[PDB]
Amino acid sequence: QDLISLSHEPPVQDFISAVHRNSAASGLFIQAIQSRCENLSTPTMLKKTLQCLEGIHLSQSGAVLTLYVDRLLCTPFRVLARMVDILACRRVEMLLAANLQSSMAQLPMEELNRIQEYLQSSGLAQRHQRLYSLLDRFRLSTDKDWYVHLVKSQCWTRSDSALLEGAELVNRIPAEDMNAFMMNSEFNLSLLAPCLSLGMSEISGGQKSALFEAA
Amino acid sequence: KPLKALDTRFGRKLSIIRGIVEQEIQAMVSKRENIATHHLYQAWDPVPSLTTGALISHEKLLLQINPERELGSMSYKLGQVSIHSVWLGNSITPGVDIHSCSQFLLELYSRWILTPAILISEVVRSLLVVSDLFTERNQFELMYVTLTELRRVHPSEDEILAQYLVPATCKAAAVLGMDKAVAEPVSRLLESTLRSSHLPSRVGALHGVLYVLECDLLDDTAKQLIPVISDYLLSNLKGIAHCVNIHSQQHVLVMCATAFYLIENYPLDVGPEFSASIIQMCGVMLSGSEESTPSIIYHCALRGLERLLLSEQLSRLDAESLVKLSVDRVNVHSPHRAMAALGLMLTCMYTGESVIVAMERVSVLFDRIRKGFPCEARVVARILPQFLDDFFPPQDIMNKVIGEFLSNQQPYPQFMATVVYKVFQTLHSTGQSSMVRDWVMLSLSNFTQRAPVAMATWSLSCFFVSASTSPWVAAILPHVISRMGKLEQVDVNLFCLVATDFYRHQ
Amino acid sequence: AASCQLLARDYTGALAVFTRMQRLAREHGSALGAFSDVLVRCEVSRVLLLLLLQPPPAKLLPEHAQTLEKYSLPEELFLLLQSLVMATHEKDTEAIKSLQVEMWPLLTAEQNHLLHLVLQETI
Repeated sequence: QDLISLSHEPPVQDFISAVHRNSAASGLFIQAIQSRCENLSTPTMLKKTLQCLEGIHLSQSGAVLTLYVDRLLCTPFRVLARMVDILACRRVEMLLAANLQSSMAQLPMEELNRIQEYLQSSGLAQRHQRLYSLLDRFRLSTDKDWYVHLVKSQCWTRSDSALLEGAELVNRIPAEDMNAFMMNSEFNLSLLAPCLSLGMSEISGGQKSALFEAA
Repeated sequence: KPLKALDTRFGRKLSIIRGIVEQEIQAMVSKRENIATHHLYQAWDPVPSLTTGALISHEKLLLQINPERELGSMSYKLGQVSIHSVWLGNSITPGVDIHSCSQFLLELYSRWILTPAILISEVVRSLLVVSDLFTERNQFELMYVTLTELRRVHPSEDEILAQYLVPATCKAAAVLGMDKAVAEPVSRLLESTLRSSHLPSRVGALHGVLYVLECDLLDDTAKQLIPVISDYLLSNLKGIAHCVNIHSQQHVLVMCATAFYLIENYPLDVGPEFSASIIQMCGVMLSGSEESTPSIIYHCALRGLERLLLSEQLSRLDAESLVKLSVDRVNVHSPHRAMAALGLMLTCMYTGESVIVAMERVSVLFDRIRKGFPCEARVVARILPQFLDDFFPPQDIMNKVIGEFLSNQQPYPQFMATVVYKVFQTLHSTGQSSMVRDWVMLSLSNFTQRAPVAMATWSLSCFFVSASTSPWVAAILPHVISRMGKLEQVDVNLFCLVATDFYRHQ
Repeated sequence: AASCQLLARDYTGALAVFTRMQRLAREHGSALGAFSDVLVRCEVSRVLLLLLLQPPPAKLLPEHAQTLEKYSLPEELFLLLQSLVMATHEKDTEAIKSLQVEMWPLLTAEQNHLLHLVLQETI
C-alpha cells in the first residue's frame, strides 16, 4: 500500500517501472495486490493501483486479465470500472497480438470458463461489450397473457429506473385482477409510489381508478 | 369576479390547458409557503366558498387571485378580505366568539384614541389589521367616526400615522355607502396623500384607492376625481418603463394591479389612450432582460394582461398588440418566463388568413420543443396533442408531425413520440382512421430512407405501436419508449411483432 | 446571488451566474488564492446543475460543452464527480445511491441540496 501510495515520486516510480521489466517480480507484485485487495477500495488508492498496473511485463499481462475481472471491476465508481475495462481490453488485444503458444499455455481453459461464468452469471457482461467480445473471439481463435408476461418481465424485478413507464404498464392491466398482479411475492415497492400518483391524476380529472384503490 | 369567458363549450378545454400550464408554473415559479413536502401536485389556494363553507379547489379559481400577490406566497398583504366578502358574508349591503373580542377591541381603541404618538400609530395599524374580522355595519360606522376624529384632532405632520391610517379610513368608508359627506373627505384625503414623500404612504393610499374603487356604485362627482389617480399612473408607468430594478418592487406591483383593475371594471371613466398606454408600458415591462425586471413583477403584470384579455372589454387592436408582444416574449430563453408567455399565447389564441397565423404560432411551439429545457418540453408535449386535435383539420398537423419528428436537429424524439401516440388515437374516427392508414403508408415511404440504424428501428417501432389496433398493442408504448436507444434482439422481436400485426391491420 | 437563486428555485439563473463567476475568476485569477476557491465551488456546482436540468445542445453553451467533455479540485471529489456523471449518463441508480452516501461529507449544504435533486429527478 505504501509502495503504490507514493507512486508520484520519482524514485518509487522508477522502482515500479523497474518491476515491470522482470517477470517473477511482477508476478509477485500482482500476488501482493491480490493478497491486500480489501483495503484498496477508496477512489485515490484504486486510481493509483490502476496507474501502477497499466503497463507490466507482456507475459504476466494475462494474469492481470484475471485481476481485472474478479476484483476491481465490481466497484461502484464508474470511472474506475471504465478504466479497468480500458486496461483489460488493452490486455486482451496485446494477448491476441502475441504468439498462441505463449498465450494458450498461460491462460487456462477452465479458468477462462470461470471468468466467463462470472461475467454471464453477473450483469457485468451486459454492461461492457468489448471485453466479452474479445474474450469470445479469443475462444474462437482456438395478446392478453402475452401482455401479462410482459408486465411480469418488467415489474417483477429487483429494481428499476423507469418508474413512470412501469406504472403506465401497470395501468392497463384488466383491473379486475390487480391484487393478483400487485400483491405478489416480489413486486417492486418503488413502482408503487408512481402508481399512487398516476391514480390520483386519474381520479382528480374524471372517472375513478383501480390503480389508486389497489395501491 | 369569476369570468364570463369560461363555462362555455369552448372555454372548458381552455381551462384544462391553462390548468396544466399554470400548474407547472406553480411547480417552477411559486413560493411553497402553503406546502411543506416536495410533491408536484401541491397547488392550493385558501379561498373559501361563501355561515362559511368548504374550500375551493385550485383548478376552479383559475385567475381569481389578485395581481398584488406573489405567486403562491402566503402573508397578509392588505387585500385579504374583499368587500364583496364583507357585503355578502355578513349580509350588509348599502368556534370562537370573534365578535365579542372585536367589540371589546373597538371599545379599547376608541377610548385610547379619544397617549403617545407611538401607541396611536400602532393602534390605528392594529385597527386596520383586525378590521378583517368585523361582522357588523355599526362596527365600521364606529371605525370611520373614530378615524375622522383622529384626523381632526391629531396634527398633519405625522406621515407614519398617515400610512397606517389611510387604508383604514378608505375601507371603513368602502364598507359603508359612499355618500357625499363621506366621499368628499376620503377623496380629499387620497388626493392629499398621493403627493407625499413617504413611499408606503403612497402604497397605503393606493390600496385605499383599490378599496374605494372596489364594489360601490360610485358618485358621478366623485368619479371625476378618479383621473388624478390616472395621471399618477401615467407618470409612474412612464418613469418606471425602462428600469424596474432601481426604483422599487411592491409599489410598481400594487400600482399595476390597480391599473389593471381600472382597465377591467371601470372602462368608460377613463379614456382609451390610458389603457393603450398601460398595454404599451407593460409590453415594455415584459421586454426587459432577466436582470432588469424581476420574476414577480413579470408574472404579475403578465397575469394581469391575460386577465384583461379574458375579459370581454378590450378592443381588438389592443388584443392584437398583446398577441404580438406575447409572441416576441415567447421567444425569450428562460424556461418559466417562456412558460408564462406560452400562457399568454394560449389565452391570445382563445379569445378570438388566420390559418397561416396558426401555422406560424404552432411552428413557434415546435421551435420551443427543439430548443428548451426538458420541463418546458414536458409541458408542451402535454399540451400539444389535444391542441392540434381541436384547432384545425388533421392534414396540416399531420404534415407538421411527420416533418418534425424525424429531424436530426431534434434533441430527443421521446416526448414527440408521446405526442404522436396521443394524436393518432385522437384521430381514430373510422373515416379518419382510413386517412390515418394513408398517412402511415406515405410516412413509411418516407421511412424507407435510412436514419442511424438503431435510432431508425426504434422510431419505426414507436410509429407502429403508435398507430395500431385497439386492445393490447398500444399499452406496450411506454415500454417501447422505456428504452430509447440500445438495439437488442428483444427490440427486433417486438418490432417484427408489431410490424406483422400492422401488416394484417390493412 | 447564486446561493439566493438556489434557494428560490431559479436554477437556470444559477447556471448563468455560475458561468459568469467562472469567467470573471479566469480573467482575474491567472489560480491566485480565493479565486481558486471560487473556481472549485463553480466547477462543482455547474456540474450538479448540468445534471439536474439536462440541456439540449441548442441551449448548451460551449463552456458547458468544455466542462462536460472534461468530466465525461481534489482527487477524491473529482473522481466521484466523474463517476456520478458516468452514472447519470448510464442511469444506474444503485451507484448514485452509493455515491450520495460517500459524497455527503465532501460537499457543502448547497451542493448537498443539488446532489439530492440530481439523485431525485433520475429515479
